Order: sequence, then structure tokens, then C-alpha cells
Amino acid sequence: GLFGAIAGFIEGGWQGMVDGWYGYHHSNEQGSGYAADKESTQKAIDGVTNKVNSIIDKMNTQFEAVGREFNNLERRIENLNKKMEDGFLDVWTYNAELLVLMENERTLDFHDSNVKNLYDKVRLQLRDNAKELGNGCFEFYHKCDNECMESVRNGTYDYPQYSEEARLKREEISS
Amino acid sequence: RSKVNGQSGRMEFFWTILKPNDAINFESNGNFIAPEYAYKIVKKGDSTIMKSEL
Ligand SMILES: *[C@@H]1O[C@H](CO[C@@H]2O[C@@H](C)[C@@H](O)[C@@H](O)[C@@H]2O)[C@@H](O[C@@H]2O[C@H](CO)[C@@H](O[C@@H]3O[C@H](CO)[C@@H](O)[C@H](O)[C@@H]3O)[C@H](O)[C@H]2NC(C)=O)[C@H](O)[C@H]1NC(C)=O
Ligand SMILES: *[C@@H]1O[C@H](CO)[C@@H](O[C@@H]2O[C@H](CO)[C@@H](O)[C@H](O)[C@H]2NC(C)=O)[C@H](O)[C@H]1NC(C)=O
Repeated sequence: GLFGAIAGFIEGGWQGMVDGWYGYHHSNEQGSGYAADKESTQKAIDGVTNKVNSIIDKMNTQFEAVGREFNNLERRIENLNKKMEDGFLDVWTYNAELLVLMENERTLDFHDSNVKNLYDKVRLQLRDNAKELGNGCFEFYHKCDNECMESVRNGTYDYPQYSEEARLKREEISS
Repeated sequence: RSKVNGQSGRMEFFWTILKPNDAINFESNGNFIAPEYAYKIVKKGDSTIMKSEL
């Protein structure tokens, strides 16, 4: 995809994350588990909802009665009507079909971007307190219990607190 | 003319809208298919005729 995340540096999605579109998987002493990110899932569901509703809303619908009212000596008008009728069907069929094809590409790129942005959100929080494994995961240079993982997931991770413990583990890896 | 339902004669029908307070005046010395009934109409809009076997 355009943003390189979905089916890219994150290979495959998660059957085990039932409660949202994008989220986290943690792994520490206490145990592993999945958690949906609700801010970014709700935003995305807002956008896609709005997209769908606009594609339907913005259509202008008028009353029209369409029949075959011309007789056997009015074939020239009947053909004018056919050209008109057929012409609008060609227009609406092409627009609908391309509209769907084109907004289907944008919706999938939207999700790609949403996932890449979330990865970047955690990246920017953790800085060098974690190694970047490159498959969408961060290996922590410190001990990160459940309340720490929650702080990453809700955007309140305290870099300073763990900063020292982390650099002693990085210094240590330089052996 | 060719027979249609046994008949070679033809019947040709004509119509008109008669405004409120106008009069219609017939004069004929033959061949007249005269009205007995007519129809009151008010028209506030239009549609078309649908063809359906339902
Ligand atoms: C169709 O008929 C109407 C109504 O006709 C009236 O009622 C019928 C049941 C019969 O009794 C008719 O003889 C009678 O006229 C005609 O309209 C009416 O026209 C008359 C005149 O021909 C109007 O009378 C006038 O009244 C004014 C004051 O109101 C005087 O100044 C005039 O001198 C005259 O008397 C009458 O008002 C009018 N009524 C209505 C409701 O419009 C109508 O003319 C007729 N069709 C045609 C083609 O004329
Ligand atoms: C983000 O998650 C953190 C981590 O749990 C929350 O902060 C802790 O909340 C618990 C309540 O379950 C308290 O016992 C701790 O005292 C809190 N710890 C710290 C370091 O503050 C926090 O409430 C959440 N914040 C937001 C904005 O969602």
C-alpha cells in the first residue's frame, strides 16, 4: 500500500484483536494480550462513516415518471428519448463504477496511513527507551509492567522515569 | 374497409376540456355519437402510464 505499513513492514493483521481496527499487542512478565486503540479506531470509523454517508447523501433525487408514451408515427421522438435514457445510464454506470473503484483505493490507503501514524505515535513516545525491531514491534530496554503498557497505549508514557534503566541496558548491549 | 370484429364501419372519437362556466355546442344532421356522461377533473400534477402484468 501507499504508506508501507499494512501488508508491508507489518506482515498480516490480527485475528485475535476483536474489539477494534488498530491496536496493540503487549508481552511482559505478567502475560501477553491484545488491546484496541480506541482514539484512532473511532476517528477512522468517523471518517469512513462520513465518506459512505456523503456518497449516498449528495445524490439529488427528483420525481420522474418514465414510460413509453409515443405511437407508431412518433418513432423519431421515441428514439430521441432512447438516446437520452441510454445516455444517462451510460453516464451513471461509469461514474458509479469508477467512484467505487477509486474510493475503494483511498479507503485502503487511509487504513494504511492510520496504522503507520499509530506506529509513529508509539515510536515518538518510546524514543531510545526501546529498540525498534522493524516488524511493527518495540523491544523495551526496561521492565514494562501492565500499568506501563497502558501508559504507552493512552499516550502518557513517562520517558524520564525509565530513561536511566534503559541506557544502562543499552550500554550493556555494547558488550 | 377490412372487417374488424365483424365491422367495416369505423368510429372516430374526440375529446376536449370544458372550463368552468364555458358551454359546448353540438350541431349535427347525422353520424353523431353523442355524449351521455362526462368526467369532472382537477389536475394537480402528472405521471405516466406503466405497462405491467402485476
Ligand atoms: C353558463 O351559465 C352561467 C350561469 O348561468 C346562470 O344560471 C343558470 C342556471 C341559468 O339560469 C342561466 O340563465 C344564468 O345566467 C353563465 O354565467 C352567468 O351569466 C349571466 C349573464 O348571462 C350573469 O348574470 C349577470 O349578472 C350581472 C350582475 O351579477 C348583471 O350585471 C348582468 O346584467 C347579468 O344579469 C351571471 O352573473 C353569470 N353567473 C356566473 C356564476 O358566472 C355563463 O355565462 C354561461 N355560459 C356562457 C357561455 O356564457
Ligand atoms: C493512562 O493509563 C495510566 C496507567 O494505568 C493511568 O495512570 C494510572 O492510573 C491508575 C488507575 O488505574 C492509578 O492507580 C495510577 O496512580 C496512575 N499512574 C500514573 C503514573 O499516573 C492514567 O489514568 C491513564 N490516563 C489517561 C489520560 O487515559
